[PDB]
Amino acid sequence: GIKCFAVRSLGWVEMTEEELAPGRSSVAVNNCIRQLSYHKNNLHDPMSGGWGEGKDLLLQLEDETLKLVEPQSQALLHAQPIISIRVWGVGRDSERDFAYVARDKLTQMLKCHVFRCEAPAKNIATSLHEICSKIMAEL
Ligand SMILES: [Hg+2]
Ligand SMILES: [Hg+2]
Ligand SMILES: [Hg+2]
Repeated sequence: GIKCFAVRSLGWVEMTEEELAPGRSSVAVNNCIRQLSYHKNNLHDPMSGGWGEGKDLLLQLEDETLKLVEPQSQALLHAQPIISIRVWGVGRDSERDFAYVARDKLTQMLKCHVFRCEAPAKNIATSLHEICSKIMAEL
């Protein structure tokens, strides 16, 4: 009914449409994950909705929505409809890095968000897949 994973935000990278083309998306996502894996930006971002880089978060799946939730406060920081997630993936290399791509509602920018997960990052991909499929099923 609800799926809830402890994760840390690693930030985002801006993507182009050309990068999200079939045949190109899995290289693009692996690159973003590799790029952010050992990166750090210590700048506090006033405009990051409290779910930006380096934040401990609950990544939750409920009601066809991916939710980012403040763990101490339980505040809903971010709600992403699963239906408009363009792309998602899991770190390929030497795993617990999860990524998804969606358009930012306010800026119209395509962004790849990466999270370091406490669980196998494939548990998140697999849960999202079950929900995507149920949504496709109703076609
Ligand atoms: Hg959790
Ligand atoms: Hg990417
Ligand atoms: Hg889907």
